[PDB]
Amino acid sequence: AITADDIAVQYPIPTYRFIVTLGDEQVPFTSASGLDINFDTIEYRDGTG
Amino acid sequence: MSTPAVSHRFLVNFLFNNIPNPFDIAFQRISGLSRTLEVSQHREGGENVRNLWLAEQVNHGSLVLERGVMNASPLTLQFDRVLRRESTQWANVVIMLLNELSLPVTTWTLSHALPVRWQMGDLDAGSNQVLINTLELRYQDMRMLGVKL
Repeated sequence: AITADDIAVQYPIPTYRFIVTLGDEQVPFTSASGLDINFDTIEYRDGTG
Repeated sequence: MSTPAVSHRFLVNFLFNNIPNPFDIAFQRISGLSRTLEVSQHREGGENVRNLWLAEQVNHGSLVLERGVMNASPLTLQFDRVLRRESTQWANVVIMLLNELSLPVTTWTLSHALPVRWQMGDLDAGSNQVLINTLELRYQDMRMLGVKL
């Protein structure tokens, strides 16, 4: 007994159903990848540790 | 044989006469202390096969220091006074390496060091780096101590 209104809140989301709005229109695509958020890194060491 | 000394742990102590407390400041990149004796070559008349080196005058190097732009210490406030020509105070500097425990294995002990140059790092829009400023001192004498001479 899980009553699929609970699946819409608790279970994860699959990748195969997606829409891509590109500007003022929707275009049907097959794949979509590369939407990362990547940072650089700054360091500093001194002689005391 | 005992293990040689690595070069990534070091303390620096300063003692000015303006400032009543001796302060200890962490640096990144102490450059290195040289000490040259400045010989001169003489050429004799009948001697063509040997050389003759005559000792003159000991030349000491310079203490170049690097650290990041951090909060105002008693040493960057002191270079600001000397480079604005409000004082000409100089300090006795003690530099020492540390072994695995805490112990000073070598000590360099500079005398009458005078702040002579400030050098700021680059401001660049794509850089990903800490702003490092370069400090430089000219001292009068140098006396190395410690057990690892």
